[PDB]
Amino acid sequence: LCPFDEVFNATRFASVYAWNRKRISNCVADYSVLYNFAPFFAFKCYGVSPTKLNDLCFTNVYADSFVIRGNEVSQIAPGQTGNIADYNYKLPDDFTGCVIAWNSNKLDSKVGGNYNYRYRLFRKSNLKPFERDISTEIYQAGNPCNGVAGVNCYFPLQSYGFRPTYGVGHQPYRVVVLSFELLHAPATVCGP
Amino acid sequence: EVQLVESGGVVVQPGGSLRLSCAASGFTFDDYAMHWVRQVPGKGLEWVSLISWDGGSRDYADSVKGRFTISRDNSKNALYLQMHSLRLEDTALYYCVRPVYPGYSSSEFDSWGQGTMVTVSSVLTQPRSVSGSPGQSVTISCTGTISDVGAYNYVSWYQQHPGKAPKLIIYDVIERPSGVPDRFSGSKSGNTASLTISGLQAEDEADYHCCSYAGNYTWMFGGGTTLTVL
Repeated sequence: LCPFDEVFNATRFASVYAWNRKRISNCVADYSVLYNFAPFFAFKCYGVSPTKLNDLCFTNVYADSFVIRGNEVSQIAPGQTGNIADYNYKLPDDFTGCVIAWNSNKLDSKVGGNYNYRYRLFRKSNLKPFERDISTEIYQAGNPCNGVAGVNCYFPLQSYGFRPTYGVGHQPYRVVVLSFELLHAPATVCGP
Repeated sequence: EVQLVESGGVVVQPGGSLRLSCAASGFTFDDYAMHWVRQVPGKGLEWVSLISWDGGSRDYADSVKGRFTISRDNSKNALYLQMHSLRLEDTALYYCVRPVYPGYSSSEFDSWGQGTMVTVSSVLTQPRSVSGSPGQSVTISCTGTISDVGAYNYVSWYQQHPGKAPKLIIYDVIERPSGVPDRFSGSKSGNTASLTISGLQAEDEADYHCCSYAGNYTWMFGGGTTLTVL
C-alpha cells in the first residue's frame, strides 16, 4: 500500500528551498487515505479529476512536501511567478497532479519565532521545473564577502519566523504536491 | 559605488524613434535583471520594461508593448531601450534601474540613474498631497488590486527629493535598507499598503512613491507629496 500516510502525517516538513520528494512506486494506492487528514485549505488538481484517482494507473507518483506561508500557496501552481515559484519550487506548465495545502499554525508556529523554516530570497536564474537548490552562498553586490554577510553582502535564505499571532496570511501551511507520471513502463501505482 | 548613467534623451516628433542608453558600473552587471522606469509629467512613476541577466527574457508595460524594445550588451555593461512610434504619452524622464537583488522577479529597486528627458512634440492610487506637523505622524495610502498589492508581499516605497532619483526606503512590505531610520514604517491590508512616518523631520518634505509586483514579470507605481507644515 502506497505510504501517502507517511507524507501527510510526518512530524515536521521541509523548508521549501530544500523540499522533500518521496517517490511512490510498486504499491497499491488508496487515495481515500488522503481525505482523512483534516480540512484542506487547498486541493486543486491539474490534468486529472481527484474523484477518479482510484480508476487510474500511473508508473510513478511523486510526493513533494514543504512549508510556506498562507499568501504564498497561490504560487504552488503551474505557470506561477514570484519568490517561491521561481526560486524554491517551480511547477512545469504541463503539470498533472494535485496541490494540497493546510494551515499548520498549531504544529509550526512558536511564540519566540520558528526560524527553522526558510525560503530562498533571490536567485540569478529561476529553477527549471522540479529543480532543487540547497546552496547558501553569500552574494556580493559590492565589486569581497568572505564569511561576512553585511551591507552589500547578502545571505540568500531568510526565515519566516512563524508566531501564533500572525494573520492567516503569514501562518505556516503544509503543502503536499503529488505528481502523477505516465510513461510506457508498466503502471505500478494503481487503485484496489 | 554603483553608478548608472543614462543617455539619449532628445526632443522627437510623434511617429519618431530614439534609442536610450544606460552605462553600468560598481556591481557585476552580468548577474542582474535591468529595468527602465519613467517619470511622466503629472502622473508619477511608471515602470516600463525589464530584461533578464542574459537577455533571454524581456517584459514590457502594456502601454509600451511592441513599440519599445529593451536589450543589453554585457560585454559593454550596457543596457539600451529602443523606441519606435513615439507618442505624447511617452514624454517622460526615463530612468535606468537595477534591483536590490539578482533574479528576474526582484521587486525592490535601490539603484537609479539620473534620468534622461525624452520629449515628444510636433496605476496604483495615492493621496496627491498630505500634511503633518513636525513630530506628528502621517500615513500614505497605496491602493491597488488583488492582482498587484493584494496579490504579493513585494510592496516598496521610494522617497525622492528635488533633483535626485528615487531612494528606496521600504521594501518587501515591512523591510528597511541600511540607514533608513525606523520612523519610516510600512504595512499592507487588503489591496492597500501604507507608509507611516513618525517623529517627522522637515528633511521629509519630499515625494513618496509605492511600487508593487503585479504578476507575470510586471510592476506598477503611484504618486504622493508631503508638506511638513512649518
